[PDB]
Amino acid sequence: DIVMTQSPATLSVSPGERATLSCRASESVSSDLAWYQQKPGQAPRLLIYGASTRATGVPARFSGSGSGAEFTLTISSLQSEDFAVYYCQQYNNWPPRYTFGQGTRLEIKRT
Amino acid sequence: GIGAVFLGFLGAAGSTMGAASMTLTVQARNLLSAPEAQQHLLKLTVWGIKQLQARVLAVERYLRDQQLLGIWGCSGKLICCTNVPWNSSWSNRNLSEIWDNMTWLQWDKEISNYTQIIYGLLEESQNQQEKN
Amino acid sequence: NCNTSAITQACPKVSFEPIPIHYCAPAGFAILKCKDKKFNGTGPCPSVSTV
Amino acid sequence: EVQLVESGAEVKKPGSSVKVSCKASGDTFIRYSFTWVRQAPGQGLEWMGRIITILDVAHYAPHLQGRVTITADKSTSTVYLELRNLRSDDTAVYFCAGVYEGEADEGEYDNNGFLKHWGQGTLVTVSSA
Ligand SMILES: *[C@@H]1O[C@H](CO)[C@@H](O)[C@H](O)[C@H]1NC(C)=O
Repeated sequence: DIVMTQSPATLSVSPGERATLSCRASESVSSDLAWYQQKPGQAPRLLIYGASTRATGVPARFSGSGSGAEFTLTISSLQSEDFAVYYCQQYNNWPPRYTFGQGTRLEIKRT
Repeated sequence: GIGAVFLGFLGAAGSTMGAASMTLTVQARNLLSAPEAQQHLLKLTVWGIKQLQARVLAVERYLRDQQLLGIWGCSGKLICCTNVPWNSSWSNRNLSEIWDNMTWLQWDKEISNYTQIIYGLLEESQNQQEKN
Repeated sequence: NCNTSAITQACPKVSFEPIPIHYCAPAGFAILKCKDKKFNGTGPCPSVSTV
Repeated sequence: EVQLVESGAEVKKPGSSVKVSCKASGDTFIRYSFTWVRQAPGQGLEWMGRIITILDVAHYAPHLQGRVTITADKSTSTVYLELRNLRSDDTAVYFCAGVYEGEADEGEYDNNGFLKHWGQGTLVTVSSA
């Protein structure tokens, strides 16, 4: 699949730093990626679609985009309400038999 | 492709039977008749093939006709007469009432239902000339 | 009213525009014209030509 | 603007069949595409597939096709899913997602590929414990 070499794999991080997830690809992937988030013991919530701009109707501090396979989700200021996982998904192939991913699992500062 | 000569045989409609026959027998003398790229080596012949299937079909048609006349005693001629007398059960009309005031298609519609029987009669009457 | 079948295949976007393509008459037949300039839907075309 | 509510967990050995319902209600159902995805706690995620309801045609997963059924009842305008031939390792939380599509009844239909909304949660304890 899209080789979601999620860098970093898991990130135990604090509030307020430039988020840069790298889950790149192996085949030509033009303009179709997707990032979502899920809180421990809670539902998932969408972050970024369009693969070129911020998602719509969302709090748009984020800017999830980049260059082709190297797409970074950008929340420059992490907060106390982002101790939750992050995802990578692709929806290209035709004939339509779409795909999915595993995402990355962010965590709080662990001792 | 000789298949064009057929057109001539229709280029004298209206001209009535006598004039039609005259112009037919005189047409007998008058109607007497690159950057070829990679792709252009296999999509090209498949055209020639489609054109050579014409001339060949033309002469095949032609030759098939002249054979048919062989059954009717005459072949290679144009104006052909033979050894049968016309019956009267076939659209009785004056000899001049046709040869001066009628077109051929009129004849077609006239005895279109007798073509087969006179055909066959022609086809047999020759056999008498075999046994005699 | 009865069974159907989805058909999922490739659909790349591709140019599309008509050109002139004219029918012809096989060897032994002919194509008749209506050179009249008043041809109501049907009726004898008072001048016909072969092509 | 249609809601998404889901269901809970059932105990069966691999091979059984279970009915699950992201019963969707609230507003116009037609303008939206619907899809499913599951994840067992701590592992990857299993995306089911989309159902283009206005044509009432769906799809599935390559290595799950053969034992699944997703249905979108335009008449009642609800959703049903029938799962069969399960496997024990697949005790997973489920979700139903959707996206605003466009004036299908007027023909416009973008047919995008992201997953706007998200479901609540549904578990399939493929076991007898
Ligand atoms: C065409 O001609 C026929 C007979 O001449 C006539 O019945 C018919 O109404 C005509 N159609 C027209 C003039 O549109």
